[PDB]
Amino acid sequence: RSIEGAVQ
Amino acid sequence: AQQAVLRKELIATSTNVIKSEISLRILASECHLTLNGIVEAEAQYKMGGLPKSRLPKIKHPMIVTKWVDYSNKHGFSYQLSTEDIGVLFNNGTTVLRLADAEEFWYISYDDREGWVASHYLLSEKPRELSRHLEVVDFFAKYMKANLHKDDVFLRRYTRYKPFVMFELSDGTFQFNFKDHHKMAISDGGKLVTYISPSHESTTYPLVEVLKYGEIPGYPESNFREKLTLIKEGLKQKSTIVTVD
Repeated sequence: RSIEGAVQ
Repeated sequence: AQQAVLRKELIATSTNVIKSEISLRILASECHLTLNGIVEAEAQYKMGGLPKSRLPKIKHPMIVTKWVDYSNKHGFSYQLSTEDIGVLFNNGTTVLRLADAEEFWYISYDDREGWVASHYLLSEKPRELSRHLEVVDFFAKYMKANLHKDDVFLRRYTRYKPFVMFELSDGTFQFNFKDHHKMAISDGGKLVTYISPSHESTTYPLVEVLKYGEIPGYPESNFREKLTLIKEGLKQKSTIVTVD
């Protein structure tokens, strides 16, 4: 569910 | 000897501005990839023997459905192929509304790691963010007019005259051209998703389209031209390693 294409 | 010349330079305007160089460095190194993935495909058509044997993957990438620009009262805004709504504020920060809309990501940009996000709920939303959602709340009303996996957002855009370029977080590039022919590059410059003015999406391996000499089905596309516009499109965007 984390968003691909950037860092958390 | 063919008497022809290079196309005029690609002048841009109203790109979203960003300070985090490293973020630019990623985009620059990412643009070059999908570009090298295309040069590698053009080489498959030119002298590739049995170029269509080992099948290439097939999957419909994400894309932008309806989009708008704004200068003062609000920022640039857009909507994706998941009924998701994004708002690239004038400062550079983004707020993204998910498909099921219980929640929303808030994205910033930092020089060290690049783009960075944080999960919140509309119900457990904070104070300082609420005023940013007032802005989103309006785009929601506007966009509403209309005449899982790892999520995705818009990193950078660039308004050229002949078209408008979208660089996505999943490594997918999109282009809305002048004559309303809309296309997209995904999977690292290997797949082609042409969406005609008639909003119909169909994906194709690039080596399959090259042999054809045009877009499949649609002859009024003038494909061989647009491809060239993509190339120099990425070429210019890949040289931007800094702010100056």
